[PDB]
Amino acid sequence: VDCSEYPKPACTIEYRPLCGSDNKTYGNKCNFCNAVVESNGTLTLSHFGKC
Amino acid sequence: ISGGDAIYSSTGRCSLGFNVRSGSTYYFLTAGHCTDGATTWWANSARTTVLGTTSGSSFPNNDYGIVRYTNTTIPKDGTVGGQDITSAANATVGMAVTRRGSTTGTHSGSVTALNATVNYGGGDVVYGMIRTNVCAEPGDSGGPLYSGTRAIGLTSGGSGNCSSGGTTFFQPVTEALVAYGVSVY
Repeated sequence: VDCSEYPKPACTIEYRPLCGSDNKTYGNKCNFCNAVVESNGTLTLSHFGKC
Repeated sequence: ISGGDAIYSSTGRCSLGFNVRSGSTYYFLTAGHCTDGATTWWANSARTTVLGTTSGSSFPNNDYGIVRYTNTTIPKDGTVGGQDITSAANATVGMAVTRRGSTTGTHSGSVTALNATVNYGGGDVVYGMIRTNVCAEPGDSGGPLYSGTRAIGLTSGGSGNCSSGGTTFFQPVTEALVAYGVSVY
């Protein structure tokens, strides 16, 4: 997952989970990538699917 | 099964918008971004219960899709959860609305703007959207937005969340009902 096109002011909300390095399950990649931005790039992908 | 209930494609999970029909043919509406690239739809994550197949999909630009029921025994309730739905209507600024999704459940709020343009990026732009202060989260896509017994919109996308609050955009359902020649019941 690449978060270069982020941040994005909106995200569609279908469920396709990703597990972040903060042990939080993000509902989809747009959500995950916006958070990465908000973390100023400290948040990373740990694995695909739920944490 | 009814509006707000979870629906699974081969890609992920969305929510059923409203059960609709044309003559004696039953369909169900949901978000276009959910029907885009999906063929079959199931009622569970196990994929053991089939709902139907995608018959139409419009996204971006708009955000609706329709799925034809192939399952002949599953109940197809003309409600949202237990909330009967008897007609559809146009959103209005200040209108009090309620959304139901498979992730967050039911949440209420109000219409804060109409004919909004939402840019989801990469050329995915949708127009004529209803803006609201209702929250919604991943999995809620395609769920109904209603006002009493009136169908209003289909959940498309937005920002924030139900904990800290947020903004959600909806596709007017009147436009989807008209494109497909279907109607709520």
